[PDB]
Amino acid sequence: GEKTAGINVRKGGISNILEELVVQPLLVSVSALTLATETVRSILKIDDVVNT
Amino acid sequence: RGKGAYQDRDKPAQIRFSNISAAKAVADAIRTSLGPKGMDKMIQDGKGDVTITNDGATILKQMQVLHPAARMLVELSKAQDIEAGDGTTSVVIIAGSLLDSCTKLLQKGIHPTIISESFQKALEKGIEILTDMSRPVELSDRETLLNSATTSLNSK
Amino acid sequence: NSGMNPIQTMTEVRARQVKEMNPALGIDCLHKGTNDMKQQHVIETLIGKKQQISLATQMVRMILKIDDIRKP
Amino acid sequence: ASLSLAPVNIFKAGADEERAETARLTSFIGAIAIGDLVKSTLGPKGMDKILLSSGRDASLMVTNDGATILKNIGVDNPAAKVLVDMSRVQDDEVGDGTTSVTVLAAELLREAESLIAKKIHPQTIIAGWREATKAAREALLSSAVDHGSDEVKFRQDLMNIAGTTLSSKLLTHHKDHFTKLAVEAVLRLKGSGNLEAIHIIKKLGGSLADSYLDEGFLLDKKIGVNQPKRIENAKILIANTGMDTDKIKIFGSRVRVDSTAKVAEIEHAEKEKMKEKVERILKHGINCFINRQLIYNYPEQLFGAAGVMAIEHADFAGVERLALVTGGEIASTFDHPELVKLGSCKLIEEVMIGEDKLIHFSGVALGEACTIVLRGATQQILDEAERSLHDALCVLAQTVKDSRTVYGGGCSEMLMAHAVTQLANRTPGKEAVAMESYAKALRMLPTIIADNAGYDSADLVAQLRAAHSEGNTTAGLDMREGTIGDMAILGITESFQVKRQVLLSAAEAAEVILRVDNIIKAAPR
Amino acid sequence: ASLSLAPVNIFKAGADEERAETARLTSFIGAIAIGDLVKSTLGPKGMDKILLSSGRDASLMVTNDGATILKNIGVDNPAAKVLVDMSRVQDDEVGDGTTSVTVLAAELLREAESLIAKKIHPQTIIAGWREATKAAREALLSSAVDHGSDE
Amino acid sequence: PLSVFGDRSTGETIRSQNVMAAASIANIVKSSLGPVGLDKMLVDDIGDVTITNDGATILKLLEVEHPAAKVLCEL
Amino acid sequence: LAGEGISVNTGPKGVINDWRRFKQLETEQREEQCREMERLIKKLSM
Ligand SMILES: Nc1ncnc2c1ncn2[C@@H]1O[C@H](COP(=O)(O)OP(=O)(O)O)[C@@H](O)[C@H]1O
Ligand SMILES: Nc1ncnc2c1ncn2[C@@H]1O[C@H](COP(=O)(O)OP(=O)(O)O)[C@@H](O)[C@H]1O
Ligand SMILES: [Mg+2]
Ligand SMILES: [Mg+2]
Repeated sequence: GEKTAGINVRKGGISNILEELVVQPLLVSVSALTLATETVRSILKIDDVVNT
Repeated sequence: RGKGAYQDRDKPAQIRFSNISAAKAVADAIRTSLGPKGMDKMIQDGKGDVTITNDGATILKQMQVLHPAARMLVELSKAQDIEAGDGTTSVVIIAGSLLDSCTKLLQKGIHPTIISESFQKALEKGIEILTDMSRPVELSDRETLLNSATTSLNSK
Repeated sequence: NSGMNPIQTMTEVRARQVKEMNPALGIDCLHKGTNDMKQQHVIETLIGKKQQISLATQMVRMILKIDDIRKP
Repeated sequence: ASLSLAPVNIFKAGADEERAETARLTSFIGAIAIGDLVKSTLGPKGMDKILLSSGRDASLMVTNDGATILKNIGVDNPAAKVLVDMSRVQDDEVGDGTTSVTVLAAELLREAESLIAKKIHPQTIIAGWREATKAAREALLSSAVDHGSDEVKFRQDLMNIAGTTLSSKLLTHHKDHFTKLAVEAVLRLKGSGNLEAIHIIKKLGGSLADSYLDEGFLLDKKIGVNQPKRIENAKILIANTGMDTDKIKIFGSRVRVDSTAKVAEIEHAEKEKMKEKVERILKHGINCFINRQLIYNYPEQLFGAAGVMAIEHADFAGVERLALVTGGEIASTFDHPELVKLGSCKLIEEVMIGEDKLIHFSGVALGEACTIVLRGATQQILDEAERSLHDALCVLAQTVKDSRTVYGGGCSEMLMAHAVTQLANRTPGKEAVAMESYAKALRMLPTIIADNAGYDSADLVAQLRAAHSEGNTTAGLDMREGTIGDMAILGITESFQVKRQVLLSAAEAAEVILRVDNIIKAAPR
Repeated sequence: ASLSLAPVNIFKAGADEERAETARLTSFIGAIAIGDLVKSTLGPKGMDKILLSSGRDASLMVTNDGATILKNIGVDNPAAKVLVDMSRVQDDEVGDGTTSVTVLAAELLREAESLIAKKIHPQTIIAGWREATKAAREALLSSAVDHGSDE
Repeated sequence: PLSVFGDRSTGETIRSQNVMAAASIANIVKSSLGPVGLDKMLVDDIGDVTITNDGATILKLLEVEHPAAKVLCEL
Repeated sequence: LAGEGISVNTGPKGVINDWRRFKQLETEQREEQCREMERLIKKLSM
């Protein structure tokens, strides 16, 4: 149930990171996920390579 | 339903495997430049110019990759830089990992169209999960802004 | 090789093997209408399978242990 | 004897020729190769191609459009050149059907190769193909249905056609949203056929579903230094004057005086002339001024002092689109303000798209000009989305011009094949065999459509043929599951113009290629 | 991933491999070329061929026999080699039929190419051909007539 | 798999190479430190001669290829 | 000896590395020869 459990490098282990002040905006993870999924979907719809 | 439709070509499978291998190679290349413990890469172009950088978009665009899938990954990093501004390495790593999974998915005998729709469903569910996990913030809170900036600079 | 869907057929055969105690359920390559290999009389030597597994494991270990190449 | 195989040689060095069998072999090989390459990109389940350029730039292109695929390939086979030019002309005439016409021509030429191998003179094949083309064209014309009179039915038909066109392309993921977008964009033209009035702006970043049709208009130009960045109830004057060191057009004129004071006086006179021109422009009572050409610093500050926006360097397309969307008149003289119509819009402001700033026109008066913002994850995705949207807009504009529609999903092809077979069943001679081959290619088209999806194409095509023979004239391929269904109910429709053009162009190219029995090549440069 | 279409190079200089579609294309092309070459010398109205040796001897030999035509040709397509050896073995076993067997094999392989283009697994084609061969052989045996008693 | 037109060095190899370049640059001028140091006489391959002890002059006159060494020179 | 129409595939893409490796040297040789021929034959002949 620890939603904020993350990798702690200062203590070299696992711990809560909100107390380590490690945060990023939502429109970083959301944007990365959306863009990566779109690129993967675009790549999957390819079946041939033609040289001009 | 019996034997089913026979695959005459086997060329689309080779193309898909080559694209996935190129993307996975790009991710493994920019895999060690992630997080506060990541290290910078040094790039020397055709001229004498030298670049030492940790930015994923800069690393990808500085080096000529010559492969189509790698070029879509470079464009992906550029787009992520345009929209969000950071995470340009994480998006490329995620795309490479997704295609690496698609390798085994295709080998299992799944058409690369069910994979796309299932990935869209997973993306929507993950967007819902991330939105649920998020926390509201206001610009009047200087501490959160300072923490975000420090986290951004932690890996440089 | 037989045109069937690999993952679906293998999963179904594995589930059938788990449900009913029968290690002789295989892939109906010839479409004879059954998955039990005793009636289909598909028989392999135990020595052959054991040698296959052993040799594959040893070669995989040997390949995994190599970490440097020094070609001219 | 022949020129090539003669005791004496009649040719320059490097020039040769190919006789009947050899020329036919090369032409058929080239046509079949082109058809096989362009296919597998046909139908809802068709895939895309990667066009990796071998030049210094090494442009990378991922596309599904057959015409673009055939354009950017080094083609040596002359028959392949004929097919490529066919695809280009098909794209020029209508936005869709390039892959369909190319595949149909290739299949026709394959059947022609089989018939020639069966010892049939090509003229007999050509005559049979002409008869079959006439019969198929008559059947397709009889099959066309029109809904132009009914507004709601015509709108539904437009949505169906846009969805059918976008089903094959990369936009099939968001087909619904993109269909609404394209239909609204075409409907905003108010019947005008100028697709240049629709501007497609590609901005990197953001999901493909983030694309939208702007309610007003967007411009990618800048504003003067000391001019307002936001005005309301704008009265826009669109112009095509110089206003940049504007010189009197007497080319032989010059300044020749005996002192520098006279030079200063002439310079002050020039500045006064520019100021008077700006005053004449301002006499129109305007808020925003858009000039096609550049605007220099003196008119810039003159406009800024009057609180007037001065958008400069808007190209011919820019001023034309602004006039279309706002109703203003492109003026080059300002001596009769009462005879110039000023464009009007509710609000002008600057919007922030991606990392770029664009001028936004909102609440436009006319609005007969659209701007579409495309957002994507890669440049290739943006280019392919633009190409697919262009195809959809072209087909929708053609449907607006001519509202006759036919059913897709192979229904039209199977109906044509049934008509051709019925004609051939009552014709004696080898022309019957030629018409049977024509019908076979027409049936091969939906066969390839079904192949691209991994379906049981043979069974589906046999079922379609049986249904069309029975009397079910609207039966077609149901690509959702892999059965046959009613295309009228399922809403797969095409433009009658597109299908007719595909059929006629394929027949024409097959006929002209089949007529060739000798390919003579000059020495390459 | 294919043996040849991989970033890692697994072959010696000059070695190469051809995958499913490419191998089928080359085999069918070679077989059909051999069949078209040997044919037109079949039946009562068949024509002869000129075989010009490119060696020092420069031997000239006109012939109508399919086996001799297929023997003295430089063949590099492996399927063409298969058909050539078929014709040679047919000539060794019986005196005639060298052209007919090659033409029949070429036509069968052309039909196989069409069937593959129709998305039919080659194993299904092989099974159907085995059954058809059994039926045809039985019919041919039933149609045979013997006159070894009356002189 | 990368298909990048160039050479790539990763891990301890590149670190050791950078340290080698820096140590070589240091050893170039290490003999001209302190009062018991001695000067160097540079030749510009056109007959030009420069006798100097200043480190900046020595490092500017020399042409250096490795970039980690260029870092020390511009330092 | 048929099927000349190929349009090839990513095979040449798989060999771009060696292609450019040889092409850079070829271009350098071409540049050297062009700078040599700007005088030779152009003035030696007449
Ligand atoms: N102090 C930290 N402790 C743990 N994780 C961190 C810390 N700082 C950054 N990270 C994580 O490292 C990841 C990589 O970020 P970074 O290396 O800057 O490249 P990018 O921003 O392109 O992903 C981020 O997703 C972030 O969550
Ligand atoms: N949803 C669909 N169901 C059945 N058939 C379709 C559908 N969408 C398109 N098609 C068919 O696919 C064929 C090819 O269309 P497309 O590939 O989009 O453009 P082009 O005509 O240039 O090939 C058309 O003839 C059309 O009849
Ligand atoms: Mg970061
Ligand atoms: Mg289309």
